[PDB]
Amino acid sequence: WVLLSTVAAVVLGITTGVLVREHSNLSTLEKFYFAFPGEILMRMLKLIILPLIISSMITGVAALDSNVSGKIGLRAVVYYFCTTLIAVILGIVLVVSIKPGVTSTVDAMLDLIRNMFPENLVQACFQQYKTKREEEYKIVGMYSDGINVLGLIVFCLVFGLVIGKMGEKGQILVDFFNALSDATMKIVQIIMCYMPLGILFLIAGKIIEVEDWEIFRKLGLYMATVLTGLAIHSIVILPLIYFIVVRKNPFRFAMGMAQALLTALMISSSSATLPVTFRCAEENNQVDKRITRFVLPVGATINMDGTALYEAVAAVFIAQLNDLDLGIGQIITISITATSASIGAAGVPQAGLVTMVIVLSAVGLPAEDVTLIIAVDWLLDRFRTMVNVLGDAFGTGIVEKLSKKELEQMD
Amino acid sequence: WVLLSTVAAVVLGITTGVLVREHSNLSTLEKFYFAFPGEILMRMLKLIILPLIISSMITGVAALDSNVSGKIGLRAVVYYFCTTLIAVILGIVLVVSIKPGVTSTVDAMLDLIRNMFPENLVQACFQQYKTKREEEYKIVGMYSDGINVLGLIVFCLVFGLVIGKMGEKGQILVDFFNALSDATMKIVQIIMCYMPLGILFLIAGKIIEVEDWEIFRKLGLYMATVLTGLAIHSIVILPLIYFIVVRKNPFRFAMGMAQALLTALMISSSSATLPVTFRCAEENNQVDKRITRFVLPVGATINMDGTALYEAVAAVFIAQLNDLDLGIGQIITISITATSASIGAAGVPQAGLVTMVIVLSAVGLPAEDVTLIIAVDWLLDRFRTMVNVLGDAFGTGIVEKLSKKELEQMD
Amino acid sequence: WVLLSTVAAVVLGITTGVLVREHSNLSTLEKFYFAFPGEILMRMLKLIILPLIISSMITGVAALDSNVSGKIGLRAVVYYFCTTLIAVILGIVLVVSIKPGVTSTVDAMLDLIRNMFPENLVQACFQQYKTKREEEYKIVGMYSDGINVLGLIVFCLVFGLVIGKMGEKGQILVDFFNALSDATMKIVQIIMCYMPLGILFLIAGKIIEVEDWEIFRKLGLYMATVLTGLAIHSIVILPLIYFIVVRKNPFRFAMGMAQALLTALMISSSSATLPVTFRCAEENNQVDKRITRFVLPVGATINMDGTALYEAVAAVFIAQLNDLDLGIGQIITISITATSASIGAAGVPQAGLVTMVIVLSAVGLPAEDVTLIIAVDWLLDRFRTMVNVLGDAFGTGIVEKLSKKELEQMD
Repeated sequence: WVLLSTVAAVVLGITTGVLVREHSNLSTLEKFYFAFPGEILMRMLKLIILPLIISSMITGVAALDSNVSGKIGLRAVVYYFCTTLIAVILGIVLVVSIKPGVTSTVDAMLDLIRNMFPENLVQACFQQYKTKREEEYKIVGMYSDGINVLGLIVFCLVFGLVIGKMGEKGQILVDFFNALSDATMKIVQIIMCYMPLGILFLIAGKIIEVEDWEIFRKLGLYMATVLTGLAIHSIVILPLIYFIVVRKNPFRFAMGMAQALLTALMISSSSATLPVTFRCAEENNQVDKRITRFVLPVGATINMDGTALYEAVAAVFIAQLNDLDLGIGQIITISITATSASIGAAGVPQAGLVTMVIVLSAVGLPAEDVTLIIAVDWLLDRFRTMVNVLGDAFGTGIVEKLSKKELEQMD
Repeated sequence: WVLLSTVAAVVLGITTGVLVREHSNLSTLEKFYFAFPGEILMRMLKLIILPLIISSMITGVAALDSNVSGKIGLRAVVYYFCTTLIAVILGIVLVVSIKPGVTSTVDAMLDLIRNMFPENLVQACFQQYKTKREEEYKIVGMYSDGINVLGLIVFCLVFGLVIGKMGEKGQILVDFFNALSDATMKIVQIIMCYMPLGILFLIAGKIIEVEDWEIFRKLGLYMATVLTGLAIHSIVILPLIYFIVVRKNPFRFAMGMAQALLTALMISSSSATLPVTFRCAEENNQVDKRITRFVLPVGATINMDGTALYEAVAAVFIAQLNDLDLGIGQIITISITATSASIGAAGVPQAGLVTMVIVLSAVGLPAEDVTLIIAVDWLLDRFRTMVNVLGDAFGTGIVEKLSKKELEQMD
Repeated sequence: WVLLSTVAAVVLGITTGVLVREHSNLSTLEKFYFAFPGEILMRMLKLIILPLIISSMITGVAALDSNVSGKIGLRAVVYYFCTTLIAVILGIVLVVSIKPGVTSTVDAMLDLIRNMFPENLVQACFQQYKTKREEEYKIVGMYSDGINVLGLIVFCLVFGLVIGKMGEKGQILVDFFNALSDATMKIVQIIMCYMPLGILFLIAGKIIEVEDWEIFRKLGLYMATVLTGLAIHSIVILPLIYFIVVRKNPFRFAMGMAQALLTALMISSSSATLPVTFRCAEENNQVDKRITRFVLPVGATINMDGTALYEAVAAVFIAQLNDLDLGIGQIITISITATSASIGAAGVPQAGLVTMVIVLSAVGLPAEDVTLIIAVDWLLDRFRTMVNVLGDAFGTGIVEKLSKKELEQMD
């Protein structure tokens, strides 16, 4: 339904945007009031990212302290983090080399570490430390505005780790933030019911302001960057990581998953294709049932390889749409926030847009340009879910070869 | 006791204010140090409105999710909201037409909706978005200071609704905020024990600074606006709402409540007159015992019709005392905050002053002028409680006629 | 271990600081990057003082509501507060008269009370009210930056008192903040494992910038102020307070504790010397076993007389190192924050440095000068623990004479 009511928001936002621009004449003021229902959506999204980051980081890290089954549980979590970090790095490199959207460096890397450890937890919810080399030179910090996403991710990772080790003493803190993450995931679902009304007026506000045909050549080159990144990650990278640790011809392993990949296109949900990819791994690729019963359940909500690469591409595409280049201190902030968005969205396909707003707010990019991401998101969301279950599929074969001593011992 | 120790604070603040002004000569500096124990009270009141709004909204809305008994529970809650909204609108119209205290408009209505959905939850506790049309014109927001009461009311209404539907999963969040609202209601009682000392020095600071006899003609016209509003609401409005839905001569229904209205004057508590207005509805007006056992218990702490009208009049009277006119974007902010002050004070007659500070802080009005409200509050508090139980009395007759099919089915 | 790895941080910070200054030449920029691992430690310390103050005040005050055993429980708590307030006053007077580190007043005392009751709880976490007499004069407040430690101590004392009286209703709030104080005490232990790396680069940053031999004459006069204060408090004050209430020759009582004082030097922990000072009070000074089983357990984590005097001296020594004099409104802020640091560190010897940062942040002093406190802290920490157990030892003799009717009644 939500795909059908977002495609309807884009089509009726384009039809409104061309029957208003060609049949009327608005000033700079009426074009601001026309895009007002989308401005309300853009601050309903920013409203919810502060309890979403806090609750999902504390609960997701404290859940991983309880889900790790010794060495099989640790090798699957380690594998999910490297492939996500490789898909983000592949997404960063591809969008910087191609550059769709176009036409000191040591004080930016030290501002990265100063923002991971803020001087106050309450100011981290709305302010960021920025430093400035000036005057044989001095260095001055300012504490500019915008939510410090790195300071809240690092604190809630350390806080969520501590409560997991406390056990009985901290069970009221685990239970508090579990109910807090279930509550804000239901508010995110309320905002996503308003979202087709907001995307309609915010797409139509963009169609009024264009005079060129160059914004659509940039959106076509943005889709050809995500689809290039999803093709390099699924054919060149993820078969190679299989072949480094399992010398067993990774393309025969991928053809054995062919029934699970095609149903990842029709349903377009990585968690709703679980009972097909469970049997399609064991009946065909002869993987152990003990590894499959852990890797595929925790992997369908943690291993998001296609989503991480797409968010990395889309945030730098917005930062090239608005004429910036981000340096390097903002590129690492993309690469941490897009990687930690696996935990920061607690296994929900609804939160694909709001994790986009977390990545854009971690740098300071305009969140109103996310409608150009949403207007072509329905085309690419099918192919992200195919890569999200392929990294889960290749994880059952990789963790099994690494844990061959745990399968002669568990019997 | 608390009425006797507030009337003593006003009389000993007037006696101090005329033995200091006529027998001494203070500068602008000693008149500021003289009103210092009242300045401490004015920031002890503002200190507590942030955990009071948050905890009472989350618990009051999550309680209404559990108290609604199908259609009888929904018709009583719907009736309590319309009469409160009518008494506020009647209070706004009367204080604007009479004007006691005297002698763009589209960017103010859109600032109302921008403040209902703030961009950050932590900045909503101390900052408000204001917009500015400038330059063929542009529009700039600024995020000025002062607590965003609408953003916290709307979020905690949506948050309190979500936890009520979660049930077992969110029971730790219901239990957390229940204990948080019981804790801050005990801190409000501690501040109200300091309040006679603070009102003494803050009344006496006003008596020093007057040179006219015009501030008392404005306070007399303020009491003649509340008492006019309580007379129109109890004779013209609330009998008419009975006659629209129950064609049964509403003044005979009101004479049947005459024993409950007179004991609402002596005790001056709408919750402490319950066991008299229970029997006086059934023994006289022949109302069903099944409707009375729900409408009157939840109505004595929710249906506050005389309090809502009085707060609406008093906040615009302060906004006419200090020379303003509020436009229309601040008048709707009165009409939401005074209406939601039924839930925002969890059934306590102590919190009549602090809900006044919530309404004055929702706009940005000076909270130090609440002593002119307090100095005549003991005269009018008797008549507010009579209207607060008359809307409860008329609610048993209205909900019974609307729910005639639920009384042939429940047997 | 932690003493051995901090003495190693000071020695290797002095050896680095003299092989860099004499063998190289840095600009103003490379001297800032050299002290960068210590700058990260200085904002990891400030990060944790906000959940440490809040959780330890709410839990420590709500624990004292449950630990008081009538009159024996009240006399021990009252005795712990006066001796701590006397040792702070003795520390303030000695550092002002000697002045190691060298070479309106009514608007500062009213700013003290305005900051105890802030206008907002969220702004109290990062802002402080300061007032300004200007223009026959007016008075203007500004709300400058820096965390309001007095507003959070006073609120969490009133909040922690209310939850203790609520009992069953507020048991979820006691259980929430107990787990929150156990969680942030484990994060403080993580920061103290980074602390030898941070102190190394922050000591070495000071050795580069000196050209004189005058900073070491000030550090020697700072140790001769703490050791003078610990000698006056343990020989002149605490024997006198014994002799006022117990006419039993206080030096014979102190010689009876000689086995407990010497093991307070070797172990250097006031809580780890409990099973020696239990028997050494009863076997020698013939104190009752009913008073000893309460006074010494709650006193080893509350009665910190040597720590309170040392923090009072060290904060004014930093405020004389950086050329200030603090007036009197900042001296009372030292005397409240150093006194309440008994509750604000929940019985942990790790938190001696972070309570130093709380006292320096309560005024607004530079926290980077705490390395001169740390570099000589290992010399003085042995003698603070001897005074911390001597006030506990003298407390068993004082509370017993005050409670002679409770020991003829309890049998």
